[PDB]
Amino acid sequence: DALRTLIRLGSLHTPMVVRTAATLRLVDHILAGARTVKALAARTDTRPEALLRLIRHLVAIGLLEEDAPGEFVPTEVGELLADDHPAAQRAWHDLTQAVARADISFTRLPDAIRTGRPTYESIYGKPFYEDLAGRPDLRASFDSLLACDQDVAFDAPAAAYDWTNVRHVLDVGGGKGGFAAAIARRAPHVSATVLEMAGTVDTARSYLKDEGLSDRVDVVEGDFFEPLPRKADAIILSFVLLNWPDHDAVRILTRCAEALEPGGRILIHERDDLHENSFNEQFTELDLRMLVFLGGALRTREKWDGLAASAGLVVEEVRQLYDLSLLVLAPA
Amino acid sequence: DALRTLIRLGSLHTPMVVRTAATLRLVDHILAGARTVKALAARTDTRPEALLRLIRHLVAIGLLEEDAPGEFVPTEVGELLADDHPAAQRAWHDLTQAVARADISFTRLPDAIRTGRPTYESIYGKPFYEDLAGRPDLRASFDSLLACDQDVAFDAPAAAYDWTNVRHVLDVGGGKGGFAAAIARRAPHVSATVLEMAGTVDTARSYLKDEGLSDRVDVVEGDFFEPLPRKADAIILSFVLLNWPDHDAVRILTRCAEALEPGGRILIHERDDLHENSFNEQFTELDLRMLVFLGGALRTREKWDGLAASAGLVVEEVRQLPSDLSLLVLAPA
Ligand SMILES: Nc1ncnc2c1ncn2[C@@H]1O[C@H](CSCC[C@H](N)c2nnn[nH]2)[C@@H](O)[C@H]1O
Ligand SMILES: Nc1ncnc2c1ncn2[C@@H]1O[C@H](CSCC[C@H](N)c2nnn[nH]2)[C@@H](O)[C@H]1O
Repeated sequence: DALRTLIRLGSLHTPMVVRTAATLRLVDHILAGARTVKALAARTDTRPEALLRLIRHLVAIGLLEEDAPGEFVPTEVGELLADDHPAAQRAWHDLTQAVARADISFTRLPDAIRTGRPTYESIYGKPFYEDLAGRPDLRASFDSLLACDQDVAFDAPAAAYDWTNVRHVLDVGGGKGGFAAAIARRAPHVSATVLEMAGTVDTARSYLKDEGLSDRVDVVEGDFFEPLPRKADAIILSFVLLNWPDHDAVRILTRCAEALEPGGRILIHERDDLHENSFNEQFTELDLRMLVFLGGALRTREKWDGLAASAGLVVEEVRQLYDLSLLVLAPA
Repeated sequence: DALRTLIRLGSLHTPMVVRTAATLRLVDHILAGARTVKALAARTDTRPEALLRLIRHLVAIGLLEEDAPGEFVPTEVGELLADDHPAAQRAWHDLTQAVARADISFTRLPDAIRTGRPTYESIYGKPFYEDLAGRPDLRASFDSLLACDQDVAFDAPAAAYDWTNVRHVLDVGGGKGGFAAAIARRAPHVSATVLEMAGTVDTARSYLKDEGLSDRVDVVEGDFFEPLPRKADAIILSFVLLNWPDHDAVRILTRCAEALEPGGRILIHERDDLHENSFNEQFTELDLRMLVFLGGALRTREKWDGLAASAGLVVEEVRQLPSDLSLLVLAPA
């Protein structure tokens, strides 16, 4: 009934159990033979009696079940925490990796609601990307989480755009380069450049080199708030602007506008929504993460028009493809 | 499908959104006339744009709904966050009160799984009850949270025991006295004493006075690891032993055994799920809280027999209580 539902929604221990079990690679250990609690505790380096208590709640919430007496086995839902599942939900729930670590910022959500400012720095001592610049493991973990998709997640946006009159593509904060590579495979005449931060540029280079695309896709280390390294016919902003508050996003959009060739276009790859369609879990998860990690925000369809106009741009067309959008921006 | 379920179970922002809305008294402000985001931000002292983003997730999870354009209204489930609902779920999710504050100990759950030791102290600087002894606001909201049930939650365990041969009852760690009061109204010949800590003894005394029971129920400040202040025919341990690891629970149980009158009994009011029945959300919520708050634990039916034996006791009988709780009656072995 109504009481049961509210207790479940407000329960902080349940997602922490899911995250703890992910961090211990508990499902992997079961799958690699660790039948009993005794052997599971050995592999995860935990107290048997406490691990049982954890496992009890994992059975209660339907991630593990008991097969034979004392033998715990993942359910269909628990199997998604195997480290080799395509959705990478174990690493995304791993408290040592960048995202689940950043989610501890939600423990201070009232502060963000009162001020509109992110809470990450009050916990970890630096803002999100400064923290990542001083912690190579966090830098690398963040890039690998977002790029867990890379081989196929940019196939759809690359197909949604006519590359016939594109000669060079600049991917501004393009991660490990998977979007650039998707376009390259889709359009052999096109060349590309990825602009990224320290650390990320190295794994982007080796990923692109390992696709056999280093003849087609360059990587430049730099700062997207400074003049861009080069001009281009299509400039990519894929899950970049939501990281930034309005004024920084306009500056980023302004830098991209300065770097368009005649006829060029700015492409935004992001989750958006008509306002009255945005009261959904997918939108809020990303939007509220952006608030507490960085002070960024998801933007409704209506708000893209205004941000575009501040940058001297217009939204020319939107295409729906999670469920993502490709926004095509032209000079106003 | 399976992926959607796991993302929902792992989501940390959803309970923090619930807790934030509880702490801002948001549903209360809506119900007292705040019909816009603008008026709600005024009453909650928050940034309008950020409050809307919070509200968005509250609509997506079914606590709020949009009635008219811009007018957000609690659902049937959201109405349980009204401050005067009998289940007290707003204060139980209020991040300024003791329990939701303590729940932040779950952020370090792997440490407790690795060591078996609570994480509360590493976050707030002192163990649970030392923290509460130095924070009168936290002492008072913890007592008020557990006693939010007071008027009716002890009617069942008091009716599960025959008070015929009982003259005095000692309620060891008995909160604000709600249990002692239930017995008093159940059995007019009975006298009682509540043993509690500083702070709690004062609200226990005024609660009992305000029931008209100060003729029947005394309150004594002290420490139930020391010799108890008095002997009794029935000694109550209601939601006390789960706060403690085995060795500390044996000491408390031993202190009670030393204080029993001839023929006396120890009454344990708690859960007692058979191990095979304990893989359920009620058992695990309380058990995992005790782990990270205090290093205590819920005890299965099987484990009650072991702990009783360590204290020189036997579980004499068990009565399931209607509402799933139990009264366990312990006699000398
Ligand atoms: N000042 C700056 N100059 C250049 N790049 C930056 C930057 N600040 C952040 N970045 C990069 O912006 C990216 C945002 S994550 C999106 C990565 C990639 N575009 C993608 N698309 N879809 N999934 N992943 C991160 O990598 C950051 O390093
Ligand atoms: N050394 C000590 N000496 C005396 N009381 C203590 C104590 N340590 C903790 N307590 C008290 O033990 C209580 C546990 S909460 C249960 C309160 C009451 N028995 C009840 N039953 N059902 N709901 N509430 C708290 O109050 C504490 O102060």
